[PDB]
Amino acid sequence: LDGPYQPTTFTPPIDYWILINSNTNGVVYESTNNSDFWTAVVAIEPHVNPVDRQYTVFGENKQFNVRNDSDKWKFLEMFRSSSQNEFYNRRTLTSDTKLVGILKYGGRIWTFHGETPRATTDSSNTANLNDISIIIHSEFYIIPRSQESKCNEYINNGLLEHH
Amino acid sequence: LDGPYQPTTFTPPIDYWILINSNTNGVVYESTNNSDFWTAVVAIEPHVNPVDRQYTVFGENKQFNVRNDSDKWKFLEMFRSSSQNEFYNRRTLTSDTKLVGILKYGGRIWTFHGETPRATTDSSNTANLNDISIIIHSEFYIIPRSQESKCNEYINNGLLEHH
Amino acid sequence: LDGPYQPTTFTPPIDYWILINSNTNGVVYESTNNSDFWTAVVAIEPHVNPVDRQYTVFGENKQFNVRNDSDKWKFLEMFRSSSQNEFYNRRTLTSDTKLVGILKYGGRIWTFHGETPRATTDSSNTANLNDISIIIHSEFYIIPRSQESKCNEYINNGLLEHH
Amino acid sequence: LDGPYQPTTFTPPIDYWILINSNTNGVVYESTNNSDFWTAVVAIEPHVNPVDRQYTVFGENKQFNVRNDSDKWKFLEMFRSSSQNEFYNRRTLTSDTKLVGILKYGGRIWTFHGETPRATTDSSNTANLNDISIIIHSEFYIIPRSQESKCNEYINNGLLEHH
Amino acid sequence: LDGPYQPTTFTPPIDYWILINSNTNGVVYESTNNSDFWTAVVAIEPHVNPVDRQYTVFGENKQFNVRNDSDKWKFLEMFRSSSQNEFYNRRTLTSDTKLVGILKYGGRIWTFHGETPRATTDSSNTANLNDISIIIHSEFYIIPRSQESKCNEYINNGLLEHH
Amino acid sequence: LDGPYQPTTFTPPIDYWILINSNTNGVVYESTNNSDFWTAVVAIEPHVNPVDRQYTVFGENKQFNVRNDSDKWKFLEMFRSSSQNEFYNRRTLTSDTKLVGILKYGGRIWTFHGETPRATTDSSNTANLNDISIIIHSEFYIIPRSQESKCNEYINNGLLEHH
Ligand code: NA
Ligand code: NA
Ligand code: NA
Ligand code: NA
Ligand code: NA
Ligand code: NA
Repeated sequence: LDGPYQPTTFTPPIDYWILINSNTNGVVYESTNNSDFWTAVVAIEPHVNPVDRQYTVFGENKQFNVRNDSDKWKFLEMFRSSSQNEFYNRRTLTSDTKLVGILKYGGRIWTFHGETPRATTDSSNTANLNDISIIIHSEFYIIPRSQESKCNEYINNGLLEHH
Repeated sequence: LDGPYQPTTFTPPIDYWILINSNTNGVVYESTNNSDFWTAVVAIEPHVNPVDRQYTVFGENKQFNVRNDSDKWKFLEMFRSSSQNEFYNRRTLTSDTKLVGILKYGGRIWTFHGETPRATTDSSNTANLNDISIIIHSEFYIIPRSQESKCNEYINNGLLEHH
Repeated sequence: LDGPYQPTTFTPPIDYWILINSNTNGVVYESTNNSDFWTAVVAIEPHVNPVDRQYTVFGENKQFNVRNDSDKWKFLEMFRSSSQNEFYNRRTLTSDTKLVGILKYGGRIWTFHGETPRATTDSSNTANLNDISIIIHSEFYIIPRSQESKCNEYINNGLLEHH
Repeated sequence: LDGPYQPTTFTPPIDYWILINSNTNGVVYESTNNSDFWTAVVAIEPHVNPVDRQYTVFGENKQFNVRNDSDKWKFLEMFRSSSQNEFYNRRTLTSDTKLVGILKYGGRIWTFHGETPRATTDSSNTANLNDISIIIHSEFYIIPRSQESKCNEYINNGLLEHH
Repeated sequence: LDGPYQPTTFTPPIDYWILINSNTNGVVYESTNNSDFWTAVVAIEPHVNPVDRQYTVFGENKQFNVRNDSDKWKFLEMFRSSSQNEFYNRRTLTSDTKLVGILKYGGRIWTFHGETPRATTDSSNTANLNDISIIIHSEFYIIPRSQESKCNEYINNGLLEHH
Repeated sequence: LDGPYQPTTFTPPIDYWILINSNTNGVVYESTNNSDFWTAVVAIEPHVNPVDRQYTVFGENKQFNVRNDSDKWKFLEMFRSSSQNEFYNRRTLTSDTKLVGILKYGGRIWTFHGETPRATTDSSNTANLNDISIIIHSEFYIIPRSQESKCNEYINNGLLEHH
């Protein structure tokens, strides 16, 4: 397991899973290529009634209507396809492991969505995969896509050394 | 909030809470003055039947019989008063926040025990408080004892920026 | 306030102010996209008569005729629009706070110029804003453009927690 | 020049100057052996009328009456010889370089006091020099006492690579 | 000498030598622009008979037939010009200093090859030099190309402060 | 394997091997308790005729007559039992792996001496083992004494992931 690495801003390499360990109910990461892909993940603690919360994403101050009816944490993918388009909750990962993953591969961005321990992967298209950089607000790990089933196991069951 | 700080080994200052954010089911920290105080905390994931697990603590390979009948994580304080005495589970913090705290103050070591969100503080005596250093295996924070009620709130309810 | 961060080389995100705290009379930062924008800032201590000083900028050894008739520090923006064009002092920030700022936004690079506490912002055009990376030689901070008035206050009056 | 090093807590080695570069008007460092020596340095920006400001020092919340009638920064050594004794401004370094130095040597703690560029060294006695650790709140450097005249030059004239 | 810097992933600036100090017989670095340039260097310890070893490069699991008949270490440049083309050992640096260098300059990637202390530089062409980033698995240094003869001296004779 | 860790100054925990990877012909580490134990290791490159070289050790400027008639590196333990006693070459580790080890255990300091791949351990006595801190000038690792045979294998054969 490569990591843990402290919060930083960098352009992740293609074909590597970025496994982020969220530690608070704020902005988990900000990922964009500044042309056609903007994704910021906000973490919602369990049992949150519909509320407007303010988040700083991509240098802007945005308001999101968020909620969480579950016992688990919810990580909301806020997406827009242009700097002028409005953010919307495109995907959600409901998790008690607090692990979030993002991968650049095959001209697409891959993340985990659904509910642990049965979260699965999905893709978003982009015309500029190379320029996708990320601002990671928490500790994170780097896993080669050749070991994705290990990343899948971490996303759904958490980081465990003992069985 | 002072932090987060990456895992390290140092002698913590007196009158400051060390708030450690555990991220796996291994050794959370190792604290000793090498004279009359040894404490290592091991993290047990939820729903673990009685099992013998091996841990490396203070350079030695030790076997502990651990269990967890709860939905929450259990952080087991393994204590001995001399390098020849046997470790025993002195205290336990049952938590879903995965936050562990240790403080050097008033000639004593203070930690949090019980079950969140109602965990409380306890003390252990020592004749050498100054030589107590720690090996921290996870991200951690530093909180002055003047802000202990904030540390108490984090231990019991987790790190939250939004309300 | 995001920081402080140790000296590093990275591609700063768009819409964030990079606030750099200079600590010596050398190269403060080097910023280029390798196509049409090169800016290196050199710091001149107070009361420097006209003198030729040598600086390593973008891997090259360059000589600049610098001076400072003021009681304050002078941060000289040395700019060229191509790797073959000659550097020239395009802008100057005269400051006693030793804080320098650079922002990528709206297809332009923004910096602070003038004299504290009345320094203002200016822009430089570029056809490739995304590829602008920076080599920062000192501690620096990251401020969202939504909080630029706070960055303006720091540039002109320094970092103050107490009023 | 050894450094710069990011803020940390450690036990400095004997016979080395710790040269700290203050960056705000807060607590610069906290140094104690927990037996007979407590020193915390607070930084006062220029032109401050007599005012009560609150500082967190050694985990406690203390109020200090501070002032600065000068154009330069003032670094106030707040000292007490026991955890029950009251802090008092024992020494002051008036500086425009914002560099502060502390040295453990010959059974004593040495710092710089006076006004730059003519600041000189002074000593404080202690019965336990080995247990003196420090919480450094800013970037700092390490200089062997064999090169103290270089540390003296930095304290009084600042860090300069060019002449 | 700029460094040492801990292992990281970043886009190196043009006109700077990246001098990497290998510390094990694994992947030294991975460099690609994701369009027409892939180079991963694997380190072979002395006296290795022809053997198939597995390496994780660019997130993929690859098998390389490697050997080393020499008393010195061999650093094998495994290159491909497209994600579908097969890796092949394009160049080799036989060294007892364990120092490896890569430079982006003049639209080309430059490395050191041959046998120390007479290793020389070579170039590889690319249509996208700006997007070449690197995953460095060991401590590394940064040297301006204006001081390449110093980098040459390090590559061939090692890092020496004393003569 | 715990590490690598960047150069730092700290008090190593008892019962852990500190495995230091030397990268130049200078001071490898400085270890003392300031009462009865001083050890600084200097690295001598291969084929050095008898020469006086200057080293900064424990803040003092000292001259050592060093030599190396071997093809391998020599790491010289310069020891004194008091701040007034003269340094002398107490032990030497002749190595082509450039790995140096120091351990605090059983009231003694343990290091590796001899010639790789047959270097063995030795002990030095001290009345104050707890106050022994170290200034490490290179990357280093931490190995529990329960895994000393692994540390022995690294000291004598180097860090190898592949067989
Ligand atoms: Na979709
Ligand atoms: Na008890
Ligand atoms: Na202009
Ligand atoms: Na006095
Ligand atoms: Na060729
Ligand atoms: Na002996």
